[PDB]
Amino acid sequence: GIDPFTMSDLPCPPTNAERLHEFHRAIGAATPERPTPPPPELLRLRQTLLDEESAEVRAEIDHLLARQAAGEALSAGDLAPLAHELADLLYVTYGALDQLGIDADAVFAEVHRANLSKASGPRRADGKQLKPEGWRPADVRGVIERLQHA
Amino acid sequence: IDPFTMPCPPTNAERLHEFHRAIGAATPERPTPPPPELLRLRQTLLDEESAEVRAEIDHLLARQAAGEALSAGDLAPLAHELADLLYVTYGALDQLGIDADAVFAEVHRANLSKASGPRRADGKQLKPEGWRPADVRGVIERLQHAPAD
Ligand SMILES: [Mn+2]
Ligand SMILES: [Mn+2]
Ligand SMILES: [Mn+2]
Repeated sequence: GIDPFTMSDLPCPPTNAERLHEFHRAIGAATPERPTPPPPELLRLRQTLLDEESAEVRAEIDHLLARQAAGEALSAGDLAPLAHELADLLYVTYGALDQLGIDADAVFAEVHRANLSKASGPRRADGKQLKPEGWRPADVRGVIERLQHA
Repeated sequence: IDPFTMPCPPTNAERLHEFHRAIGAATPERPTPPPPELLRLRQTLLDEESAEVRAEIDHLLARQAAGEALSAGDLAPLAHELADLLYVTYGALDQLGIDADAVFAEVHRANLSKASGPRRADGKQLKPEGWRPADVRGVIERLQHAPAD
């Protein structure tokens, strides 16, 4: 029940995943709330966008590396194109999850849990990260199942 | 400053900063030119996860080509790999000291603005009058001179 005294501006920004949902509504493509098997044309589209942005990211990394090989000292400002493309890559990665009706935050949270837990393990003498006692793998199947009934 | 003096939920970019603390990795608060070894490592990780995503998409398409209806659970391996790709993509921005949420906000702004334009007869999105591209160089500069953490 909201009222004349209510604050409408939320005190926390939408997530990047929430931004994609808003973007898809804007382009007239309002996407599902729950995991939804896609037609093949949607899967081809998503793969095309990933390949495009991944190719742009690789070109910016290559360009920075070529300049370092030539003896150049990079500046913070030199990173803008790489930063821009890494963000474009997040955009189309989130974009794919959103078009699948899969909440990207819920899946990321489960991956993160497993990765963070693995980070609490010891290192092998050569530096390789080992798993700690009690380690449990990411259960993304369980996450997709929950999302279908939440 | 008193006992009355007394906090938003963590974002995925913030999860990477936490992870990098936990593995003891390079993760400056502000944008920082990386050594070449770091750039080669981030590229390898992107290549690995994007290869894994491509394999899951190819598997789904092959099953659809055979006449199969996919289930929601069939999407679990693809979703897992897309999230792994987010992890190493945010990972790269974090190791660069660049606030991924700040850069993304700016890209979102330009993309959402473009979305408001008309479409060509063939469906191609056009820009509206007054559209402004993403100014990431402006974001980076702001991050260099923002107040301290
Ligand atoms: Mn791009
Ligand atoms: Mn993976
Ligand atoms: Mn920051």
